[PDB]
Amino acid sequence: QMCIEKEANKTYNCENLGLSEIPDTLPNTTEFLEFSFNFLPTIHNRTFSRLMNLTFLDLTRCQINWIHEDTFQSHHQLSTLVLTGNPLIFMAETSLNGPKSLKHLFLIQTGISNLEFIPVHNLENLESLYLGSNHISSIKFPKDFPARNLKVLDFQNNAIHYISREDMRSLEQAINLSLNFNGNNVKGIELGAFDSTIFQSLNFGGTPNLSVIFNGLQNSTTQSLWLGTFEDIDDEDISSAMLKGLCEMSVESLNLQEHRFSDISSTTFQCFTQLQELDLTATHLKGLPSGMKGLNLLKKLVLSVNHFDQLCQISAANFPSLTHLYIRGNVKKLHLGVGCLEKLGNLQTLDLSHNDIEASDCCSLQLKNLSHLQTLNLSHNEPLGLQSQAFKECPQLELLDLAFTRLHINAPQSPFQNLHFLQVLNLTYCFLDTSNQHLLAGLPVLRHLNLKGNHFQDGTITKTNLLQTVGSLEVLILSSCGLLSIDQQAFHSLGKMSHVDLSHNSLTCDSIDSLSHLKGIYLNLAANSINIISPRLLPILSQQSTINLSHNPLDCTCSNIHFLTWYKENLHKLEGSEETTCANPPSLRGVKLSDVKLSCG
Amino acid sequence: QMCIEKEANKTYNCENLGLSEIPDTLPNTTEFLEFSFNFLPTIHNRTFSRLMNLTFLDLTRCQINWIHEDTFQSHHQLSTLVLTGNPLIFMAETSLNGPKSLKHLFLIQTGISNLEFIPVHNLENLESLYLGSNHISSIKFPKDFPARNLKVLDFQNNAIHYISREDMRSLEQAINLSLNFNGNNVKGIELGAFDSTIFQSLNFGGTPNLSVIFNGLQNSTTQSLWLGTFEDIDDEDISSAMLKGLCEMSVESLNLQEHRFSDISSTTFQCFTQLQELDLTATHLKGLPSGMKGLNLLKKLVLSVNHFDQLCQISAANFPSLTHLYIRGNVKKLHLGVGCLEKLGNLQTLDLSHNDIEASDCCSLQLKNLSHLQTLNLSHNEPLGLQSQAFKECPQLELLDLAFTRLHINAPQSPFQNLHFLQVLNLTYCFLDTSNQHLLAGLPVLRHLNLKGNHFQDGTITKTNLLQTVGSLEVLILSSCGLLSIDQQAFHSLGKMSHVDLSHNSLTCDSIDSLSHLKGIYLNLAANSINIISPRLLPILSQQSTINLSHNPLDCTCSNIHFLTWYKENLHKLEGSEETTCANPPSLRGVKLSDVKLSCG
Amino acid sequence: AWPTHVVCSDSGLEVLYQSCDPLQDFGFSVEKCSKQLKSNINIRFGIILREDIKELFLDLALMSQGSSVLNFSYPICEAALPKFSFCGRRKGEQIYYAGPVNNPEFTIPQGEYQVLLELYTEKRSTVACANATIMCSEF
Amino acid sequence: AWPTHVVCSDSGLEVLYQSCDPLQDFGFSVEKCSKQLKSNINIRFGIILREDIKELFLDLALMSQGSSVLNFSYPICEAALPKFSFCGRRKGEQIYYAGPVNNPEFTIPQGEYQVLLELYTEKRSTVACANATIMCSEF
Ligand SMILES: *[C@@H]1O[C@H](CO)[C@@H](O[C@@H]2O[C@H](CO)[C@@H](O[C@@H]3O[C@H](CO[C@H]4O[C@H](CO[C@H]5O[C@H](CO)[C@@H](O)[C@H](O)[C@@H]5O[C@H]5O[C@H](CO)[C@@H](O)[C@H](O)[C@@H]5O)[C@@H](O)[C@H](O[C@H]5O[C@H](CO)[C@@H](O)[C@H](O)[C@@H]5O[C@H]5O[C@H](CO)[C@@H](O)[C@H](O)[C@@H]5O)[C@@H]4O)[C@@H](O)[C@H](O[C@H]4O[C@H](CO)[C@@H](O)[C@H](O)[C@@H]4O)[C@@H]3O)[C@H](O)[C@H]2NC(C)=O)[C@H](O)[C@H]1NC(C)=O
Ligand SMILES: *[C@@H]1O[C@H](CO)[C@@H](O[C@@H]2O[C@H](CO)[C@@H](O[C@@H]3O[C@H](CO[C@H]4O[C@H](CO[C@H]5O[C@H](CO)[C@@H](O)[C@H](O)[C@@H]5O[C@H]5O[C@H](CO)[C@@H](O)[C@H](O)[C@@H]5O)[C@@H](O)[C@H](O[C@H]5O[C@H](CO)[C@@H](O)[C@H](O)[C@@H]5O)[C@@H]4O)[C@@H](O)[C@H](O[C@H]4O[C@H](CO)[C@@H](O)[C@H](O)[C@@H]4O)[C@@H]3O)[C@H](O)[C@H]2NC(C)=O)[C@H](O)[C@H]1NC(C)=O
Ligand SMILES: *[C@@H]1O[C@H](CO)[C@@H](O[C@@H]2O[C@H](CO)[C@@H](O)[C@H](O)[C@H]2NC(C)=O)[C@H](O)[C@H]1NC(C)=O
Ligand SMILES: *[C@@H]1O[C@H](CO)[C@@H](O[C@@H]2O[C@H](CO)[C@@H](O)[C@H](O)[C@H]2NC(C)=O)[C@H](O)[C@H]1NC(C)=O
Ligand SMILES: *[C@@H]1O[C@H](CO)[C@@H](O)[C@H](O)[C@H]1NC(C)=O
Repeated sequence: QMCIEKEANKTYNCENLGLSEIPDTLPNTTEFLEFSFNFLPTIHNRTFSRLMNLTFLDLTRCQINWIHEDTFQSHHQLSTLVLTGNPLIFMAETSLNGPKSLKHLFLIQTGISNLEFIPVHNLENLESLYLGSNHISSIKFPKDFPARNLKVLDFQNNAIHYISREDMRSLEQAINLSLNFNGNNVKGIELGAFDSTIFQSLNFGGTPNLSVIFNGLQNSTTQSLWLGTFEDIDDEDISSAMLKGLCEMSVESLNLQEHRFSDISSTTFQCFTQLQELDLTATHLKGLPSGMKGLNLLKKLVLSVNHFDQLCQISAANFPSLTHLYIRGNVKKLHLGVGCLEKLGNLQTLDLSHNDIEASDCCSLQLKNLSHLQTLNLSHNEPLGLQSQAFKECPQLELLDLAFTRLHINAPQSPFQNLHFLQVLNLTYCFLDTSNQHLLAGLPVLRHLNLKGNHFQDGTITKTNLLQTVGSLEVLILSSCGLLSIDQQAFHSLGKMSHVDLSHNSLTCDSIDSLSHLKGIYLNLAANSINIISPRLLPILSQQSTINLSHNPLDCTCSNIHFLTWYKENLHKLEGSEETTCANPPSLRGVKLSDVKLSCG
Repeated sequence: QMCIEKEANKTYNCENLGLSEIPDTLPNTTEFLEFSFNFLPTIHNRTFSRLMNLTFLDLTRCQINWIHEDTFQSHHQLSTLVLTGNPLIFMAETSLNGPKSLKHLFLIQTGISNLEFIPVHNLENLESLYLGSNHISSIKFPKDFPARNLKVLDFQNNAIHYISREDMRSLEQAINLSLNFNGNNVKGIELGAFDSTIFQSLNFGGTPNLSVIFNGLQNSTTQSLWLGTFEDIDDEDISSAMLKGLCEMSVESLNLQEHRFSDISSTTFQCFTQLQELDLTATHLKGLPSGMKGLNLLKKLVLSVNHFDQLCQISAANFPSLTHLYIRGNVKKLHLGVGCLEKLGNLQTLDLSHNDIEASDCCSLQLKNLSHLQTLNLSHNEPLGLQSQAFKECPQLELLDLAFTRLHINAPQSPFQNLHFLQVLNLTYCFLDTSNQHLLAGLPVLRHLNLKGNHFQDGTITKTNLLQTVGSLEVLILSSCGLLSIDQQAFHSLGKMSHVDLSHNSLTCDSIDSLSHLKGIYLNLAANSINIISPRLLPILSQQSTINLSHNPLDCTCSNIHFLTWYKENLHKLEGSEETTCANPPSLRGVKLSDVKLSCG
Repeated sequence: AWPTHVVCSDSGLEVLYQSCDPLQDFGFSVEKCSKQLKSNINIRFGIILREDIKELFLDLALMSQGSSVLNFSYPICEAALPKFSFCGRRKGEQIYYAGPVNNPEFTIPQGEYQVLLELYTEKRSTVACANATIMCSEF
Repeated sequence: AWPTHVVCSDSGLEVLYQSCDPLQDFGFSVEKCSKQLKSNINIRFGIILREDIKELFLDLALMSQGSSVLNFSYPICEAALPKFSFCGRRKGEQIYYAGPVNNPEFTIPQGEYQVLLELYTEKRSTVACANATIMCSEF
């Protein structure tokens, strides 16, 4: 006693309550129920019987031993059953009969040693079967077990060593199946076990021998193949001889994380011709050789967490077709070099975040010939010296992420000038000089600007300010800027705004004046210094669609009466309503504003 | 509250009580404690603090999640810790520290997936480690795991599919180890992993491929090698090719139960040349080929549960050195034939029980030339006709078991005559004609005779009876014989008896007369018709060491006072005191004779 | 005692059971279901062992109309002959078994039947106790 | 409050920890105790998960004297990068890890040290919470 309410008659959380039964206080129409970590040694035809409309049941770690006959007979609308971590001894044959369409079943770590344990004749609508962390060494299902609707089959952390034809035949009815063999020890596969079967994902994470997997996957079709290892698993180095089997395969995307290559050469990736995506995260790469075969048509490449010194060491000439390039969190300090990516004509998305990149003059020589680029991530790097027209070589850029990277920009230069297609600009904690009135010039179509963490002169935004050049702005973030006041005219050239975030400053009610010319916006005034909101500012608030006023030292006296009656009337417009509490009188400190009912005359 | 005493201040049983702690009533001197099926989620250094003298602790299925630091610090005497069926999350590094000689550890089905889970610091004196029914697929122990004193390593019902050199290297500390891989699915062994190794027992029960096992065990030495399969495991027929590796192994005892032979010929057993024992139970054998090379020096052979019609079909010529032969529970009706075992000159034990053997004239033609035979088992067969000197061909016989096999003997013949070495004769439910006074003649050294279930005429033993000829007798069982009276001089010529069983009959106190010359005997008179015991009979009972009188309709009135006082005086001599009861008075029937107290003088 | 479980209840054939072991319940389930009991039938079994099953024996008593029809004892596990893969498993272990029983094909006619099954060790300690009811009619 | 567990007490240095998660305790051990630790040291970790660890982050705060030396956040499990084999295991699962952590070969001076460790998911839900103390002395 008692359960946490999350939706009217709909969603309830009873986690960790140590209950032996379903509380008779819970309403009949409960659909989503979180009942994990309670105490139900046996569940039967009476335990849940009164909650007939259940759709989601989480029974995790309830110490269930027995699921008896016709337990879920009444529950025709049950879609998801979670039985993870229950010491299940036996399930009755009709224990899962009842639900018209049971879609998701979680039987993780339930001690299952034989696949015959699962009651078969109501698994026809099953979309997900999770059988991880059990005593399963064979994936051979019993006959009569349906797999036509099955899309996710998870065997993570079991003891499957061998996969045969007959093992796989019990899954021939399935198409676009995701099989997860992560954390197993597959040392043998019957040759052509995965024949003509069409898979969505195959995961062989931590698999001892890559050769076995490749050879065994001959003549198979899958979209995604995850063959990464881990920091805690010892692996043998990947030779090109191991990767031969890829030519006899239909693969779209391939992951080889945490692996180490044995003498990387020009023919190493010769079997990769059919591949669209290749993820080589943390593969101990010092570089890639030039003239590399089989990567000419690759579209997406992840080279994150490697050991490059300069961008030119990735030998980009190997990847003329590339549209997406991710190099995130290089282990060493990364230097951009001069025109290292110039041969990547088709590139649309470049992620160079978390690399400790440092450039005193940026970024014309660095991003040379990147004329198709639309997304650029340069956040979480060391300081960058931006010239005027710093992004001349990327005219087609739509999103620029520079968050947490200090920018050295000289007054009155405009580094972002001639980015006529830029829509999103993230400059959180860039330590900008906001007094530069030309800083955001040359962005005629900018609609989302993030200036979080930046300082303003006197902690105020005056009539003449940065934002006057951005007349097309829709989303504006000015949180954590240490703002004390905003001029009532400071947003007057910003007629199109629908999202204004002014949280975590020191603003008072006078700030609302700067929004009188706007309607239907999302207004975030959280974590400020608002106490009294004068009735003259209430119509301005009424114009807006959604308002957050939480974590404000709000006044709950008669001096603030007009707003308090407004508050209760416009509760549909209010975000973070339960975090909106009084500061004064001391008598109401901590009390939600929705509970407050005052009287005057 | 409340525990069961098995030995005073020493052995206690607390099973199935639902205790959360050790009760205050358990004496400090407890050495053996069975505490299974209680509730101990977390055990710590105080849990067993008030029972320092424990040598045996059973904590099976107490729902133990945590074993904390120094739990058994104050338990120098602990020899056996049983932790089976507890969902162990973590075991502290010093949790088993304390015991000066912890010899036996049971961690069966505790959710273990990594052998690093077991604390190593106090396992130097371990002789038995039981690790069955876990999530174990690699037997590689940590570098700092002691195995020098380890004699039994049990891995039953795990997921070991592969055994590497690196796995077996961590066990090289052990000398003469018994490894149990029963219920594992060993698909491969690194060639040379068992090189130069010496083991007591290797059990690969239920293994998929025998060739894999023989192949991997090349150049290894074992006493016992258990390679049988089971009824619920699908059979791969054993060819001559599968048994090749045995030629390159040192094996002393082989078990191939439940396996099938195909194509079965005189070359199947070519590598068997140095087996001392071979067990072929339930191997669907219709016979064994003659002129066979490779079983020349075999000592013991089990051919039980097979499909022989004739004894001659086993081709006894193959086994000249054979000393033990077991053919038990033949699936078909078995026929002895004529001189089928004549080439087994050195044979010492012959077991032919449960075969439906039918012989109208026995046993000279059947047991021809078995002159070295010492133990013969012909129990649980169809009826046998025996004339005088029926076992002439086995003069050196010491034990003859004929239990539950009806015997056809004509008076006044003596079938057991000339058996000068016969010591034990089991004749239970043989439906003998007990009026034949010569039945047991020619047995100078018989000391154990079982006549259970046989009928005596009128249900009475006369002064002159069959037992007179066997004056050297020590043990006699005449239970369930439907006896009504024994003549007082029926056992006169049996002055060496120390064990008399007369239970489950209809004898009165007058039968005790026949035991007067006997002293220091075990006397069982349970379930009879004994009412009043005359005061003359108590000196007879006082001469004996132990006496049972349970399930008798004894008189508990003034007429049987002398016996009732004798009873309460001699509780050190009484077997089943708590099970002995009155008959009259009607309301006081059911009360133990130790509790019954009368008033006479 | 313990609640009554349904093994079968389709047109006619109707098999119920109850555990007569006061300590615990167990789970039992058959593959198919018909009047014609086919030989070597497949069963499903779930139980916590209260004893080591190194040596295990079964007692079966078939009854109808208040009189015994069939008695037998038969060994399931022995040291000399472990018949099944689960043999030799220990006290406190959870067992699950799904496989054949190697039964001779029975012909059970119309009538009301009571079956008593006992699984016991060499000490005659109860591993399992079944109190079963079979109601059979026309097909 | 959960009990304080001893990680080390090898005549010189003492490492203690305590769970700050009100819901549950957890188990933690090291392979060896010394003032001078090698790179990639081996730990042992046992816990029931209260949340899916598809995405898991660690927060560390090391305190010496009273001057906060070192705050850092580090991802242990991520959608794009699962560093360890146990990544992606789900709510209610019992985890046991015995293997390396990524640590530089480093030595610690004498004195008293206070450490806070939090493991959390994407929603900032607590997986684990530890309050630890390190006491180092003469050698
Ligand atoms: C010569 O060869 C002989 C036969 O091969 C050997 O005889 C054996 O002797 C040993 C040791 O003395 C004895 O071991 C004891 O076993 C006790 C449990 O007994 C169970 O099994 C028996 C045998 O069943 C077989 O036979 C019957 C009758 O023919 C048949 O119906 C069965 O189906 C079965 O046959 C099948 O199996 C065999 C072997 O696999 C095949 O060869 C054969 O083809 C068949 O396939 C049963 O009779 C018992 O059942 C009775 O007893 C239990 C109680 O124990 C009752 O619950 C049950 O209802 C039934 O009761 C009936 O009989 C009793 C009287 O006996 C009546 O009161 C009652 O009304 C009923 O009528 C069991 O299922 C075991 O408990 C015992 O343990 C004790 O001693 C050990 C140490 O020895 C201690 O640890 C313990 O503390 C105990 O004190 C003991 O181990 C065998 O039973 C017996 N074997 C056989 C096969 O008969 C003989 O030893 C050998 N001699 C020599 C010198 O070598
Ligand atoms: C351009 O690239 C950048 C950087 O690569 C992208 O930045 C990402 O942005 C998204 C969205 O803004 C963030 O997602 C959110 O994450 C939180 C969990 O945050 C945790 O990680 C934070 C980042 O840690 C890295 O960076 C810091 C800072 O320097 C560093 O100290 C860390 O050590 C770590 O860096 C290491 O790891 C990197 C990647 O593996 C390596 O590259 C690198 O080299 C290092 O090895 C971290 O700051 C944070 O800790 C703080 O916050 C928590 C409170 O949450 C607090 O407890 C701590 O004390 C810290 O104050 C965390 O550890 C997650 O909670 C969010 O989830 C919500 O939202 C999603 C939807 O987005 C919902 O689905 C959820 O339900 C939930 O409501 C969210 O996912 C992301 O963290 C950030 N990534 C990084 C690496 O910075 C950026 O998106 C890219 N731009 C574009 C346009 O694509
Ligand atoms: C900078 O701001 C942008 C825009 O708000 C953030 O971009 C989001 O990034 C995540 C990918 O991690 C996506 O799920 C969202 O779709 C992006 N939003 C938009 C509008 O594109 C970005 O995360 C911010 N950068 C940092 C470092 O916080
Ligand atoms: C018939 O009686 C004999 C002797 O009482 C039994 O032989 C014993 O069998 C056990 C094992 O079964 C041996 O280990 C003992 O050494 C034997 N006892 C003696 C005294 O020799 C025999 O088991 C009995 N037969 C039956 C069918 O019960
Ligand atoms: C730049 O890319 C274009 C294709 O987009 C290509 O024609 C041109 O040769 C490239 N220039 C250099 C210097 O690589």
